[PDB]
Amino acid sequence: MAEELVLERCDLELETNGRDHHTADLCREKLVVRRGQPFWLTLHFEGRNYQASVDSLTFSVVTGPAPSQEAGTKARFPLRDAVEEGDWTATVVDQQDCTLSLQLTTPANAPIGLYRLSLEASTGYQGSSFVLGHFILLFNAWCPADAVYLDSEEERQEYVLTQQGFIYQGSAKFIKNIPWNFGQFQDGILDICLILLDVNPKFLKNAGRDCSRRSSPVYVGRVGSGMVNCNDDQGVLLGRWDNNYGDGVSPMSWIGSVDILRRWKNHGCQRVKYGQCWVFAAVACTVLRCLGIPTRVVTNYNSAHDSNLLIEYFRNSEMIWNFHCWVESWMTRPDLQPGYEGWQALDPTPQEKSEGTYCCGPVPVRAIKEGDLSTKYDAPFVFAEVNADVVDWIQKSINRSLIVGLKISTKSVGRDEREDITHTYKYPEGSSEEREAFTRANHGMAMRIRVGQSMNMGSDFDVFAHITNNTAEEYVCRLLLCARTVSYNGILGPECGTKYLLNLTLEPFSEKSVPLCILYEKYRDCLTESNLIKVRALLVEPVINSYLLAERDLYLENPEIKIRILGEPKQKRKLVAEVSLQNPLPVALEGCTFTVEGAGLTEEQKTVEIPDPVEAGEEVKVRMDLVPLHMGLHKLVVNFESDKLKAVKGFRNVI
Amino acid sequence: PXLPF
Repeated sequence: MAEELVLERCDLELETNGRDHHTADLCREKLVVRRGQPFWLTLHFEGRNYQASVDSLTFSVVTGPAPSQEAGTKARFPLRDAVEEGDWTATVVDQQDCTLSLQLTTPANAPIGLYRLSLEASTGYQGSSFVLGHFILLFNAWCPADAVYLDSEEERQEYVLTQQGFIYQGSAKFIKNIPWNFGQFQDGILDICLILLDVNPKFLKNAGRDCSRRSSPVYVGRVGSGMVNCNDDQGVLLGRWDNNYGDGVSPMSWIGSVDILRRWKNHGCQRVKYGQCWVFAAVACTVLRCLGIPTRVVTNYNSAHDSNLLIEYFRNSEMIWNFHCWVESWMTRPDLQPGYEGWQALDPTPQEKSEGTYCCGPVPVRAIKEGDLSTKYDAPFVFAEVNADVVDWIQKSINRSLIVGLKISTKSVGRDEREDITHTYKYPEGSSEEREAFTRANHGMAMRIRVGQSMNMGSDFDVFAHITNNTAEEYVCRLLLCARTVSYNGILGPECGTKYLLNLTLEPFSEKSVPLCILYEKYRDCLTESNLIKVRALLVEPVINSYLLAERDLYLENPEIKIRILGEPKQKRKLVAEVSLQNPLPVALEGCTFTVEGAGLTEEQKTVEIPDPVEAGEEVKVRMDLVPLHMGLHKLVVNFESDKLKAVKGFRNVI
Repeated sequence: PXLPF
């Protein structure tokens, strides 16, 4: 007898829902709500209203292209009074002549995204099923049961709802606060953000699983950040640091994330040119804030102090920059060991390189501080941005030419002020906690410059970076080994040999002597009458960001003047002195002249002239007459001068 | 812009 209900219309209650879900800017036309929290829909029936004793109403929701109940992307649930906490439910909260106001709740771990809501109404022996509408479901920092819950309203306002903020740039000494329009609730931005998820490589690999995993703010943070500068062509931005941004738009121009996002969408999800670290970070903040994950942009500063090999290596994309920016997002970490909930570092700057679909993060900030580098995801990459260990061997010594991890900064909550969060990444220098973390992060290595034989002006010779690994672990390092001439007063001249090794493998409990050949032809023209060559080595281990420097000055010695004493040493009479020198160069010597003197042996300075040039390796001798007189020691003294080999000295004691 | 430290 009872006939089926006829829905006239469903009122999405955008106004009360927007307000209560903190989604009002997003609900001007469509319904956007947050998980784990009741929202309202008001049904209007044509004719007869719902009667619980006759009518059975059942709701169905699906999200994604392959919804399933086991995946959590499909749910079916009846309209009824009993409300099971933590489930998809619908209950009556008001009933008037023609209207039925319902309260629907979603699980606090439901997948986020666009859902289609359908209703089946059944009266007795008949049923009818149809589409009520759609809603977008987001993460809920207000819901205690949600992984992204933040216990503080002022922080929820800052990190989810506030659409403008500050990105710090400049330097550690001169911090710049650049205002930024994140614009997460601007028209079209949420749709663009859902698009970004639906073109991510994990969605292409398995869209049903991808949409299911969108329950997790770990998963969505990883994908969201990871997609901003994505090795695949569908990422949001392309990086560039060569001051040459004419293809497109300069990183320094942008004052917001919105225009970039809209550009990206409009050009077939093709990367927008160009980003730099803070532009990637800024767009990541927009995306993640849109989806409901509390997020904040952070800047770390690094500082040099200036001939250093270390600063050369870098000067002339895991560099160490004047500043670097990433984001932090707030969430629990049930996928990790207990106690890692809270801020998680996400770094959307280009190179996904070691392993995995994305880099870098999320990694708990506490894991970084604690040097617990086995914690997923990509902990070494974030550790390396705020730590660098640099040691000199001039011969063991700490080198502060490079200080990384200074004045780590983010906008203060509810204020236009800078909050220093360095303490969150780094224990104080020299503290037991710092040293204990440094121990956990690297679980014996040494370097010095060796030669192994005499070094002679005119010769080609090898120098060696002698690297010792006295630990149980393998190391893969980059090595820079080079030589430059140097003056007695410490002025570095031109290069006379260089060797770069991208891939030096150091086996456990082993050593290597890595040679570099120093050629006469390379140091000859550019070398001081000091005869000095500075050899410098830099061993880099980019994973932990550790640096070993070795430096040694070498003296290229002059040829010896042989001085021979013909005749007797008796305290009296005639005596002849034979002095010689072998040309050590591979080239002939022009304008050779010996000058000789020595009171007690001679009374005239004897200067010999050698017109016949001394060929390479040829020795030249000259004999000259002495005449002693008294008991004891006399020192004959010799100068040899040339066009290519000046002021070489010698002496001999006689009697 | 971003420059080496």
